[PDB]
Amino acid sequence: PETRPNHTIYINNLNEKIKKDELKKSLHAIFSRFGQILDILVSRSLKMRGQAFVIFKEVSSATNALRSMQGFPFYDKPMRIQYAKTDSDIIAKMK
RNA sequence: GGCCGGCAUGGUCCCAGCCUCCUCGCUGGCGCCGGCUGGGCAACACCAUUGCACUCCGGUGGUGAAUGGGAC
Ligand SMILES: [Mg+2]
Repeated sequence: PETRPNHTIYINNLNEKIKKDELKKSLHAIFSRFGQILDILVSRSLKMRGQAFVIFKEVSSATNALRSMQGFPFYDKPMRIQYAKTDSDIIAKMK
């Protein structure tokens, strides 16, 4: 069962060999155009490696971002995107 | 990274080179053999991982390393 639209896009199948700092930057480099970005969260832990949460300020941005970049080659691997299953705290602390 | 034993080995500097998970270099180290033992995944490598978070957090490996020339 797919997910409902969200301010945060969840991406996976990301090249795990990239360090956290560089990955956040490289990601912001290709997604900042779809709209303001509140934050990007990356973890290289066993459970969270290869994944990232790009938190957009406006749902439309995430939505665009989702349709446009789906499957985009990044660090030699086809990005896989979805909407986050739930709101990120940064969002809750507001709407 | 640290430690011990055995054997071998004239000396002190100089230049160049090379070595390394553990005070990366010129007031580290760069004969041979055997064994004892600590830290840490930070980097690098390999294994495993396709994983939905907002709590930092998988594992194993490396020193089982590296030479020549010159001056007294
Ligand atoms: Mg690791």
